Amino acid sequence: MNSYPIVLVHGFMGWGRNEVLGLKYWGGITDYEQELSSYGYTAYTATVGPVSSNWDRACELYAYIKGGTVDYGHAHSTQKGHSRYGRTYPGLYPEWGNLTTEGKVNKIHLVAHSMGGQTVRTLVQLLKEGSEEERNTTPSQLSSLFAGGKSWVHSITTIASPHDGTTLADGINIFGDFAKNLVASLASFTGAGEKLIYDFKLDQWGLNRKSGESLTDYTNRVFNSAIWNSTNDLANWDLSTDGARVLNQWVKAQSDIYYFSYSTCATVPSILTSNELPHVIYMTPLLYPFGRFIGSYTRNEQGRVIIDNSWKPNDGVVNTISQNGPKIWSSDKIVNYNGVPQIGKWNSMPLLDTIDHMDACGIGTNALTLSWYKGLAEKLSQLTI
Ligand SMILES: [Zn+2]
Repeated sequence: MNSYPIVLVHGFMGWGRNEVLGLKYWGGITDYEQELSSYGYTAYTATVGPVSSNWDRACELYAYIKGGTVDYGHAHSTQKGHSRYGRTYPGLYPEWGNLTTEGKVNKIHLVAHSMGGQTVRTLVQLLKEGSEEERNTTPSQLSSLFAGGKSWVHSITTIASPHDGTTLADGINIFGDFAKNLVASLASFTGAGEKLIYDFKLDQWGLNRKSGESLTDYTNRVFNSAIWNSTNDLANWDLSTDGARVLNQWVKAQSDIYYFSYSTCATVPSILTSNELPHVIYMTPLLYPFGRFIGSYTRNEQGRVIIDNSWKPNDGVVNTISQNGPKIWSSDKIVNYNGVPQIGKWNSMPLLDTIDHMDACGIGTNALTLSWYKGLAEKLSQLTI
């Protein structure tokens, strides 16, 4: 069968287990990761920059899993204006990619939500073929990620992911409004207020919280920065229809990886339940204005992705049409899941209807259950070598 562990990868504005006390990104007030492990399905939780680029998140992901210090790359860092080196991690799974005594390879299943879907596609692209750019120009001490030849991932499951981007990020200004409100929403919903533990992890830009700085001031200083308009190396570019398109050109479906994609769609009500993330201004559900914005945004400009009525359905954060797999500037094959997993292609699962964006990772009035994720892990462990 299969005994590869599961590594969970949060999306846009996602947070790690040591942050936002009282609310797990994966499961809300249930710890899905630990429950899955208690059922015998080993699961780990990776943490990456809630608003960094996919390239940056992919590098953080490699280090977070394998172990070591984050290397954004010699070439990439310089071209974008980074710190080349990031944080250092013990590693969730140090033996990742090794061989057993019997010479089998230690692979993992990547399960990703939202932007994480893009991130892990990027990770496997770097695993398999590294970066020719980095291998050429690097003095010494190059990051192992960029070598290539590493087949360490067995499957990729993406949930509510913007494989063709989101019109939420095309609106530019509403991207920052969404970010600010999500933090504000978390602080209210947990009761943490200004003492909420949340970090944007932008130290490679020098944008780390100062001492004695309030969460609110820290948040505003981050998204009022000039960086957002000057670089194309942040989430706001990669989440757009324009940037995702670009990513799609060079991040391709690998041959030896099973791909599963789940799609979400919802109309968010205006009435607020105590069971969901609130909008701190409107006293509606958090996703209410964003769902309406996306559902009414169209665009017919030359040179950009044409955005028509088929783009209006969404889950409050991501257009539904964008989630079955990368289509735009992509050659990835997308297939309807028949019951037999087809390797090398995207197995597009039946639509998760009336599931909004936060529902999908376990938070909300229609949250995917612990039992649902148990079902997913079972499926992933039934995949043959
Ligand atoms: Zn970068």
